Amino acid sequence: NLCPFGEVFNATKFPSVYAWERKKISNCVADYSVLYNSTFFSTFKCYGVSATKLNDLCFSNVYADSFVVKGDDVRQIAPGQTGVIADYNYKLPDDFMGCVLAWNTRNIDATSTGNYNYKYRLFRKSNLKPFERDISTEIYQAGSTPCNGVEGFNCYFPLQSYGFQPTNGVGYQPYRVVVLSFELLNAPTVCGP
Amino acid sequence: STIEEQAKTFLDKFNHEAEDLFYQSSLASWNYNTNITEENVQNMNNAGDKWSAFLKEQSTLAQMYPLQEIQNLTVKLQLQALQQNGSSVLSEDKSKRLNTILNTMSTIYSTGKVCNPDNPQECLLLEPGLNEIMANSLDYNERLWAWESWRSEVGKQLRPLYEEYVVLKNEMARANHYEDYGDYWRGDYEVNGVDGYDYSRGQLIEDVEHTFEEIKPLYEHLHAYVRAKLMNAYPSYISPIGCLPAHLLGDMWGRFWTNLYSLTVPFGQKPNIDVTDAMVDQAWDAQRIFKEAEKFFVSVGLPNMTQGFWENSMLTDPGNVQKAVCHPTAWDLGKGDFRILMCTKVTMDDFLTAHHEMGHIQYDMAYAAQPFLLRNGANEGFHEAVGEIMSLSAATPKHLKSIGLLSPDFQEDNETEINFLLKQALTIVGTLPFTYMLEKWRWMVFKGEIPKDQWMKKWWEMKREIVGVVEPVPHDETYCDPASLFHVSNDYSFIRYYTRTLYQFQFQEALCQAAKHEGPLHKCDISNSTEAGQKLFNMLRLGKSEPWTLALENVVGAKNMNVRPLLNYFEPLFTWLKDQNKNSFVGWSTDWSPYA
Ligand SMILES: *[C@@H]1O[C@H](CO)[C@@H](O[C@@H]2O[C@H](CO)[C@@H](O[C@@H]3O[C@H](CO)[C@@H](O)[C@H](O)[C@@H]3O)[C@H](O)[C@H]2NC(C)=O)[C@H](O)[C@H]1NC(C)=O
Ligand SMILES: *[C@@H]1O[C@H](CO)[C@@H](O[C@@H]2O[C@H](CO)[C@@H](O[C@@H]3O[C@H](CO)[C@@H](O)[C@H](O)[C@@H]3O)[C@H](O)[C@H]2NC(C)=O)[C@H](O)[C@H]1NC(C)=O
Ligand SMILES: *[C@@H]1O[C@H](CO)[C@@H](O[C@@H]2O[C@H](CO)[C@@H](O[C@@H]3O[C@H](CO)[C@@H](O)[C@H](O)[C@@H]3O)[C@H](O)[C@H]2NC(C)=O)[C@H](O)[C@H]1NC(C)=O
Ligand SMILES: *[C@@H]1O[C@H](CO)[C@@H](O[C@@H]2O[C@H](CO)[C@@H](O)[C@H](O)[C@H]2NC(C)=O)[C@H](O)[C@H]1NC(C)=O
Ligand SMILES: *[C@@H]1O[C@H](CO)[C@@H](O[C@@H]2O[C@H](CO)[C@@H](O)[C@H](O)[C@H]2NC(C)=O)[C@H](O)[C@H]1NC(C)=O
Ligand SMILES: *[C@@H]1O[C@H](CO)[C@@H](O)[C@H](O)[C@H]1NC(C)=O
Ligand SMILES: [Cl-]
Ligand SMILES: [Zn+2]
Repeated sequence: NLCPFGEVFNATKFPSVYAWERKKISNCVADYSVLYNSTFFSTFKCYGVSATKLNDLCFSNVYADSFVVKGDDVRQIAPGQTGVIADYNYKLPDDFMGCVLAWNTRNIDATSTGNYNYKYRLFRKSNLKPFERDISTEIYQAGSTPCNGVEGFNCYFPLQSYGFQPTNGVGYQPYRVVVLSFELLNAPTVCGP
Repeated sequence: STIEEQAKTFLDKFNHEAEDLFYQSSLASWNYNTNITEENVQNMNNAGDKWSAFLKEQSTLAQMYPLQEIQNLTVKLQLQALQQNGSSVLSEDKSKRLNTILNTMSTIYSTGKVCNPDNPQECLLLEPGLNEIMANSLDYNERLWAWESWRSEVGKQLRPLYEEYVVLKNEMARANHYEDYGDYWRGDYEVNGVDGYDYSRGQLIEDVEHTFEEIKPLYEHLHAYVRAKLMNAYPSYISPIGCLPAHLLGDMWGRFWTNLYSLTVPFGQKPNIDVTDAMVDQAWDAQRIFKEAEKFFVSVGLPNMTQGFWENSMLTDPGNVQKAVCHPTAWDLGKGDFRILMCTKVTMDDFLTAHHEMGHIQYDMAYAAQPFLLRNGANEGFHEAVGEIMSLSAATPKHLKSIGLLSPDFQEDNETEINFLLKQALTIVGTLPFTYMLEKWRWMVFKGEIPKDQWMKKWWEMKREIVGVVEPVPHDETYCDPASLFHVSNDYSFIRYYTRTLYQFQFQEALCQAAKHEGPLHKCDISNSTEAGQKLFNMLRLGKSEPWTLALENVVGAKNMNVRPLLNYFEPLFTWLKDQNKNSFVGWSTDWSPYA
């Protein structure tokens, strides 16, 4: 009973970073060669453990987070970054043990008219704790005047959409991102020869 | 929350909202400029109006943050840039009328035709007919006809429009807390807040005049030499002590004396370094030209052009089915989109201008990480200065030989050097009195120092006295000869060319010292110099975040513009002219005219 990593990787629709989606992976064999014998990915960076010697390791379970970010913001999907994405959308712990993978998806996530579905959070009081997730669409109050749900002066809608078009530079083109985290308990499940 | 923090969050929201709107406007205007149709012009105007409405909304919004309470210089700069009321301080009818007269002047300039009296079926507009005449004709009467027809036709139409233009622009500038429109234009160079790097709007006038004084002798000697050489070309038409007739200078105005080289070449016995025939015989195309420019820029430590650039740029004339605008332009659309629009021909001039425009593009790529309102040159001269140092390095015979377009056995005499320097001077130093005099006249008109009933009187007095150029026929106040130039009739400042000309030689000296160059500066090719590349990138990446004085100091070591780089570049030609003019008059009387 093999783990369907294809369900999150070859998925048709990907979520916005502000609403990044987490999929749990419990007891199953997990072939990682299906990932590492491939030049499809643009980054493919691992932390806390060898990137290829994962096959002979067993984990209690594996979490697959997925989202889509602008090319220049992929740099922020790493422990200890401090950009807008890292601070308000998806933060990784300093003791993160996993791998971030990203691949350019201009052909499918950019249209000539402009794809404004993928969004990100621009304003928030306090940063996110590691692996936290915020879907609130409440009007961000900047000044001292209360906003009362209406957008206006010093009252900004907290979400902003990426404008993905095929003529955008590589830094502004959409990349799909999967973060594979590995959990460790004193419990038994995910080996995968 | 603090006022500074509120302004910071407002600026974050503005940058992220404005990137997309500016990108849409750029896409629409690009679709127009590469494919002139009615659908495209309407889409361009729609996107531009959307962008302007967003900008005015953001201006009225940013005016609600009290500038005085900001302690952060960068956010202060961005806030001021957004708070500029601009044209909005005009009433509705006056703003409509101002836009109307601007478009009307642009239209009559770009569309005016003059017809031959001898053959009334032949009529020419400025480009390409009248310019072809002013560039290649050796006939005094034909050149005089072209010059006078252009002025008495388009400038006479432009005169009243330009008077109304002056009064409306002065209303705007005064309402925006400026002295006049000239003060507004000089505001581009202002730095206010940084101790040791400040710069007022009158300091520009002081510096420009102080440096033109030092430029005066070299220009005087070049003028004397060209005057004698033209006397050989138009016998009995030119006094050996008078100003040069305005219609014999090589183009419609005398802005560049480039087309006098055939009549002024020091050593016509030497072959000219025109590599056009070599390019044609090696089957070069625009692809190859821009690839070679890209290799040049990579050779100094700068990045390639983007695949988006190579996929989206238009580097050749699309033909008869698809008509486009062919003025060479370097487009920074935003969102990492960089393009070049150029109807490239296989010529040495287009090779050098491709280097220039790709230098523009490299500047834009280098300051892309800056916030939106800071993605711009340090001042109005920096982009052209960078492009020009690129083109100088590409124009050097060492580079031309290394690229293989010039024969390896081309002997560099002490006469080929004077030929090259004289041809360089006809363009670079020939244009400086022209630029300074035009902007001085414009400044004085905006300041209200030249009454309307002597606009042309003072214009030609200044022409004679400063530039050493005299009109071939007298002009009353019906004419508006300054507006017969594109920049004047299209509301573009002009001192940028003077300032960029000085900046470019400052930069050339600095980067060639970085490249450990040893010979005369004009023989310097900064190719293969990662040190010079790094020294230039350290300035390019700043954009408009730091003051232009600090940006200039970062590369050249000086807080202000300097003329000794230019004078040292032209020193050998200077001594050669001083020798060549030993038995010639240097200077000019302002009173002699080709008419009596
Ligand atoms: C998403 O779908 C693609 C294809 O639609 C999957 O890639 C495919 O992976 C298989 C197995 O990894 C490749 O088959 C062959 O496997 C044998 C095993 O011995 C190997 O020797 C061959 O060299 C080859 O790899 C198949 O070629 C490959 N296809 C493509 C187009 O890459 C991908 O695995 C799917 N994603 C996930 C997460 O499963
Ligand atoms: C005026 O306000 C601006 C804020 O817009 C200040 O610039 C900002 O300074 C912070 C902290 O120095 C920068 O954050 C840094 O981000 C990098 C990204 O890799 C990170 O590695 C650092 O650890 C740090 O977190 C921020 O980028 C920067 N913003 C810009 C646009 O440059 C500026 O310092 C203020 N001026 C004065 C004089 O204080
Ligand atoms: C400095 O930049 C110049 C500008 O391109 C470089 O010069 C040229 O480099 C190419 C390849 O590196 C040389 O091509 C070779 O030419 C020889 C001689 O004809 C030919 O037999 C070979 O088959 C090959 O095509 C070219 O000669 C050379 N030109 C000169 C004048 O040197 C140069 O490589 C750069 N120097 C650096 C980076 O150190
Ligand atoms: C030049 O512009 C036109 C429209 O201004 C582009 O589109 C053409 O016209 C309509 C517009 O939707 C289409 O139905 C046509 O099929 C388009 N082509 C032609 C030949 O008319 C046109 O594509 C643009 N040219 C290029 C090369 O992109
Ligand atoms: C700039 O682009 C060129 C090519 O466009 C790069 O040259 C590479 O050169 C060799 C063979 O010519 C190979 O490594 C590659 O095939 C070439 N690249 C490509 C994309 O084909 C050059 O390395 C690039 N330099 C920089 C700094 O980006
Ligand atoms: C801009 O114009 C408004 C009037 O509509 C005025 O109140 C405001 O002070 C002006 N801004 C500046 C900087 O003068
Ligand atoms: Cl004139
Ligand atoms: Zn230009």
